[PDB]
Amino acid sequence: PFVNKQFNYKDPVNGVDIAYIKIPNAGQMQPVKAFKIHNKIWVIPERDTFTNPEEGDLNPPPEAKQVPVSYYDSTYLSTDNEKDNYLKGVTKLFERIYSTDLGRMLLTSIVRGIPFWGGSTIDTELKVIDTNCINVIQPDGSYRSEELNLVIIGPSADIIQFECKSFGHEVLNLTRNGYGSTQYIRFSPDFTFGFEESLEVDTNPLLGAGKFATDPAVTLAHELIHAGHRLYGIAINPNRVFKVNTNAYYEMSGLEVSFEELRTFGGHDAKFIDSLQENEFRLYYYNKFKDIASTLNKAKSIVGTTASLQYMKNVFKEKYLLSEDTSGKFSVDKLKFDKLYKMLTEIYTEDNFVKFFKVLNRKTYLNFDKAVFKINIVPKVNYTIYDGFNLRNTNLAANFNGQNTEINNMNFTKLKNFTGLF
Amino acid sequence: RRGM
Ligand SMILES: [Zn+2]
Repeated sequence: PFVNKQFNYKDPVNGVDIAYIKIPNAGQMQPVKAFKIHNKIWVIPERDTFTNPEEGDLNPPPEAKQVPVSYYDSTYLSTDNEKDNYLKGVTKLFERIYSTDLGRMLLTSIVRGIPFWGGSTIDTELKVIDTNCINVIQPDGSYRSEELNLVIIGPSADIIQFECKSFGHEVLNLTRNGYGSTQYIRFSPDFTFGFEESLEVDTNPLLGAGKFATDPAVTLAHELIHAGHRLYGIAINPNRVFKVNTNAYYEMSGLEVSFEELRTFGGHDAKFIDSLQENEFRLYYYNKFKDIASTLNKAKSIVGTTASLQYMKNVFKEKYLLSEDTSGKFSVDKLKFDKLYKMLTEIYTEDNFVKFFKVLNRKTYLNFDKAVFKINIVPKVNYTIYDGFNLRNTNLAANFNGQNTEINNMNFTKLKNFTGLF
Repeated sequence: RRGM
């Protein structure tokens, strides 16, 4: 299993994989109880009022001031039972993802994607960037710095606004300069979204109530794909967007969708990024990897005593799949770069995960959400690592009957309809 | 991010 411990939220802290921690939000905060479910990966069963100090209010603004696709509930994830269920739900989803060859590949890439040690101001020394760490309270009450790659945390005010968040740098654009940074994914396994089986209905903002439910493992995988891009510092600048001209409803509102999202979904959506611009990005990141190779060559000493210089050099030699010559100099091989870049951007896509999970899912990112449902994937009678909602040897096994909210209505509670609100 |  990906997670070797079936944690309970109430398990006593041990200062190792169950501990109170603080994140580098450049601000103050009370320690929060977190769980390390795998090497380099932690889960914080709390609403995210930490990564952004300006987003500490969970209370919903006045009803006359709320947008379209959003859902508020300041009480969600405030009790121990909810946190226990959150932890178990997120864990089950990691196992579902890991059970597929593609998920195993993606998770392996994420674990190997340690954020680059580029915090030193002296190019002859390698130093870790402290915002890619968390401070863990040890048994003696002292804090120890631990590097990590991924943190799954509860959503902020808008419960359904799932997304990757990471701490930036004063000058370096960590998610776009090949370096990478610790990723905090705002996510919840307790809600899911409804979509429509007919393409003409799903991509229309005036039709459909959301008959089918998105499998939450796909939603998490989508975020993990973004995390992968960001951990390897190859995320596409959000200012690079596709001025949608394939959907009259998007067009009439001048809606734009970032290339990063189209790339992440994959399938035909990825084709909206023309060859010229795609080549531009590839060359850009190829160069970024070259800088990392050179920075490693200029490194003559390492800061800290946790790991040795040769160890960290090998860590990044493996992450970026660099080549080493006779003198021990590092360099980027075009074939290996192209292979890794392609793996992270074309192999790991939402569309491909749908093929592995054998579930029904939106056919394109360019659609309109229909509704949000409350769910509970923790009980095996509701959802399993192997079949998600479509339980084998039951009436829900075929035709995605488990995702059919009308047939499997006992597993879904519609909280809000979005159709017509655009 | 999920999107529209
Ligand atoms: Zn996204």
